[PDB]
Order: sequence, then C-alpha cells, then structure tokens
Amino acid sequence: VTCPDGHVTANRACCALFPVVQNLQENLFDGGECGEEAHSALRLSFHDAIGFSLNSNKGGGADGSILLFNATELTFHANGGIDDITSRQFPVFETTGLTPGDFVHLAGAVGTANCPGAPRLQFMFGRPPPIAPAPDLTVPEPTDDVDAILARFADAGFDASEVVALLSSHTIAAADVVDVTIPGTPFDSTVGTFDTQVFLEVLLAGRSFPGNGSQPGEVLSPLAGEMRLQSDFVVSRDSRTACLWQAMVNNQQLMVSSFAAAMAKLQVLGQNVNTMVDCSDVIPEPAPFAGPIKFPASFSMADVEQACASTFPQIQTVAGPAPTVAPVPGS
Ligand code: HEM
Ligand SMILES: [Ca+2]
Ligand SMILES: [Ca+2]
Ligand SMILES: [Mg+2]
Ligand SMILES: [Mg+2]
Ligand SMILES: [Mg+2]
Ligand SMILES: [Mn+2]
Repeated sequence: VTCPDGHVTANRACCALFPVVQNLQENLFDGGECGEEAHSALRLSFHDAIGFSLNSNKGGGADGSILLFNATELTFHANGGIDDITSRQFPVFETTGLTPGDFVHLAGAVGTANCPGAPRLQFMFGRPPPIAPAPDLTVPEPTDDVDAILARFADAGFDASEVVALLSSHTIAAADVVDVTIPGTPFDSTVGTFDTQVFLEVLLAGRSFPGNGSQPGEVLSPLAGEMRLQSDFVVSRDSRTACLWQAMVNNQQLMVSSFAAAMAKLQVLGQNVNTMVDCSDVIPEPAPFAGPIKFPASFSMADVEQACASTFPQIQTVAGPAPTVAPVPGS
C-alpha cells in the first residue's frame, strides 16, 4: 500500500499514523529529541497501561483512561507529575483524531525511539475509547517495598524478569515532583541515552541527596545532581531481582530485548490484540548505541554494592573528579 502521504505500509489502516508521527516529532518532541517530552511520554504510557488486572477489574489497561478521565486519575498520589505531562500532550492530541489510548501508546513508542540505544518498539494500533477511569492504587509508589512492587506487577501479568526489564526506562528518566526544588533531576548520568548506565549507578554506594535533603521516595545517591529512587534501590538488591538487575549492567542487548518484549505486552494490556492492526512501521528508527558503559569518574568496583553472586561485568574506570549531573531542560 502507498499511503496518499507517499509512505508505504503493510496495512492501509496505518496510513493515518504517518502524519500523526510527524506532528508528534515536530510539536511534542521538539524535532525528534530525547528530552523532557519523550521521557514523559514513556512514563505516561506505563501509568495508563498499569491500570489493569488479570484477576479483578482495575481498569481497561492501555485504554487512554489517563487522558479521557484526566481529572479523576490526576487525583491519585502515584500520578504526581502526570498533570504536567498531559497538559503538554493535549494540544497535540487534539489535532490527531486518535483514540486517547492509541495516542498515549504511539507517543510513548515514538518518544522512546528518539533516545539513542532504544529499541524500535512494536506498535499495535486500535485501542477503543476508555469506558471508565482506573481506580486508585494501580500505580506503584517509589516508597513501595519489593513485595508490593512484585505483587502489583504480577496482578497485571508481569513476572520479576519483566519488572526489571521495564525499569530499564529509568535510563532516560528524571524526577520533577519527588523534590520540587530540583525539577529535572536524572536517575542516571546519561539521561539522553538509552543505555545500561542506570543499572550500574544504582549499585554504587549512595553518599548524598541531590536537592533539599531527604524526601520520601528517594535514598542516598552516588552523584551530585543524580536522584536514586527507593524502589530502584530495593529492586536492585533484593534476592528475587538482584541477579536480573546485575545481568543488565553493561549488557545493552539484554536490556533492549527484555524491555522491547515487556513493552509489547504492557502497551496492549486490556486490549484485544486480534482486533488490532500491526503498525510498527510508523515508529522512527532509533539511533544505535553500542560501545560499553563506564564508571563515572573516580569510582571503581570498590564502590559497587554487589547483590548477586555472578561475577560482575568488567567496566572501565575513568580518572578524574566525580562528575555533576546536569538537570534536564524543562522542554
Ligand atoms: C516500581 C515501578 C516504578 C516506580 C515506583 C517508579 C517511580 C518513578 C518516579 C517516582 C519518577 C519521578 C516522577 C517525578 O518526580 O516527576 C519516575 C520517572 C519515570 N518513570 Fe518510573 N517508576 C516505576 C516504573 C516505571 C516503568 C515501568 C516505566 C516505563 C516503562 C517508567 C518510566 C519512567 C520514566 C520515563 C520517567 C521519567 C519521566 C521524566 O523524565 O519526565 N517507570 N518513575
Ligand atoms: Ca488506563
Ligand atoms: Ca541513560
Ligand atoms: Mg536474584
Ligand atoms: Mg551479571
Ligand atoms: Mg520541549
Ligand atoms: Mn519529567
């Protein structure tokens, strides 16, 4: 099929999406950047989709409920920071004609593709409008323990392997509301790169808080300007998840493959995949990221708090002063 747009595709139903993706890239992602809006779109995709249970009715999953029922879902504590994300998305969404769910999930996949090293995520298309808001408490909190995290994910259909896979997202992530004095504080020292740096950096001994001291949801971090979530800390070190976490360190392909597979499930939670169309070809091709990660300057294996009995990966050390991580620019 040649779309009237000129683009070629497997299914005519995907033709609408080529202009939408251009709209996103220009008017949401500032010309296809791995910046605030791209990171935000991935976070929104997770918040929308996790409003789902295999067992009980905890929402329609990846239905775009978090947009259509924005007023309700933005009242929930774990959706802190989401208002800024949806506020910025709405002007773009409004000119697309898409269901809220197809828009949220497309934007999350396109945004991810803007980050060097990221997978080109599967994009299934065809999410009917949402019927109801998710209830409260579907989204994990950074103060949650591993029991609670693993329980919530399992309820939605994800095992421990998949939880670690999905936390790869924190390689391109910053916090705006855990400490409102330091918006845009990243979780790793390569917030514009979809690499395995966050898996290493969370394993370093934490030494300081990045902003206005101790705030609920964070723990001591190893670098000035870097935030460490309490949830990432406990998942990295718990016996159920530690080997999974360590395996990601300096293993770019394991991270990307694991993440790609888990995201393909996440982004269709609640949906009837047999009634959807494969429109994966509308997602931009991401820039590659091969070479290895390295320790931040001044650190070494002495500073790693190794939580798994497997031999730790060999990672190059860098001579120099400990680095300061810059905040992410607001837009
Ligand atoms: C235990 C599970 C999780 C917890 C407790 C958690 C918690 C957090 C917190 C507290 C923030 C900072 C929010 C703010 O202050 O603005 C954040 C950011 C983010 N999270 Fe997670 N998260 C989890 C899982 C995930 C998953 C599964 C994804 C996607 C697959 C995701 C993607 C992101 C992204 C992309 C950001 C960055 C947003 C930005 O830079 O604007 N998270 N997360
Ligand atoms: Ca939802
Ligand atoms: Ca990174
Ligand atoms: Mg383990
Ligand atoms: Mg290992
Ligand atoms: Mg911007
Ligand atoms: Mn943000």
